[PDB]
Amino acid sequence: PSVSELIVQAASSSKERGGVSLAALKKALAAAGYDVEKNNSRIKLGIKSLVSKGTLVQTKGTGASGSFKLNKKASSVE
DNA sequence: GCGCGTACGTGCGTTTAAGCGGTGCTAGAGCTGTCTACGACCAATTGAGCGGCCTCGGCACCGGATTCTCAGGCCTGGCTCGCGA
Repeated sequence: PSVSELIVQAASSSKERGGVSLAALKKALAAAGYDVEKNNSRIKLGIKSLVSKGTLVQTKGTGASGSFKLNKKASSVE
């Protein structure tokens, strides 16, 4: 499972009203068997790529350190 | 600046021993007298140490290598990014 796929799965899995933060996504990936320490840069890059592609809409914070949600709209505007 | 989680504040019923009081004791602080050992004072003597002079080598310095560390470029290895089936 690619980093972005696990990120999307965890984000759709969590039911936070305000979104899933960097710490929350790290905890989810760590619970998913992912090394959150050795691959931190990759997690951040995947998050940024998902934000840029419009897959994840950032709700709080700026950059990688904020919180993000699934965009249920861009999934059908391909 | 943000997120987490755990460790500290707040309150309540239970227990526990501090504090007050009283009493009794007797150990030791405190004062007093005797006198004896001990240190101040003072003269005489001499040798210990202070001052100057001399030397010579421990060390400061410089030249010269030898090994160490910091830094960095290049290669190998795997994992990711991405597009289609």
